[PDB]
Amino acid sequence: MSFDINWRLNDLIRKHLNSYLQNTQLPSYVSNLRVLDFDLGKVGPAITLKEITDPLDEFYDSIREEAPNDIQFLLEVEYKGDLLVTIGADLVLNYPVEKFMTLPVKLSISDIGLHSLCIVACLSKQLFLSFLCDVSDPALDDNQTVLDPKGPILAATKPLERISIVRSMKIETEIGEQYQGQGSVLRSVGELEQFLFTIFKDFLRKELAWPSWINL
Repeated sequence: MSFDINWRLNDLIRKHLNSYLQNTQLPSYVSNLRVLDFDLGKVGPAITLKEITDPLDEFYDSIREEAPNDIQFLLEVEYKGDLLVTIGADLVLNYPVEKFMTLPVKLSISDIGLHSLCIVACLSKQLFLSFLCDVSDPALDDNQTVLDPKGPILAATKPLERISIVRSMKIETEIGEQYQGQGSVLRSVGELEQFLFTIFKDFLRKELAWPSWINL
């Protein structure tokens, strides 16, 4: 019973991600970060229902502070969809001098691979969405439920020992003709690509990964 899903949101994600970026301290090699475009795409995840339970008490606890009869789905989610983020960056070349040059440059984050247990909780009628952990996370080996609150995943006491939710991700960069020869530029671009990779994964973890969640 592994029955699919396919599908303003894009603009909301764009402005939020933009805020995140504008609130990030930048290395010497990048002057400016901005989201040129965000696109969730046309292709969605393969969804398998794993279990269905009462919502986690942590949700109720959250509501009781600021924000009965309700429901929660434990889902296995397998994503190899067509999400695309296009980010504008001002690459700073420091090879000769400091701030020798600035190249407007555009990076493309694409081809996101994901295979993870998430949860979707209806609590009348706020909606909670959170990615718990990757499918092949070692904390699932001893063959016990994820929804165990005293268990490793939900307790979130050892974030280091968690497998990354994002399995794969592709970053490309568009630079000028003129710079494809110079190794210094290529190196700076590499550094920027790595930095943006870690930044984006960080953002996703802070927005979607348990104990964080998307609240509606």
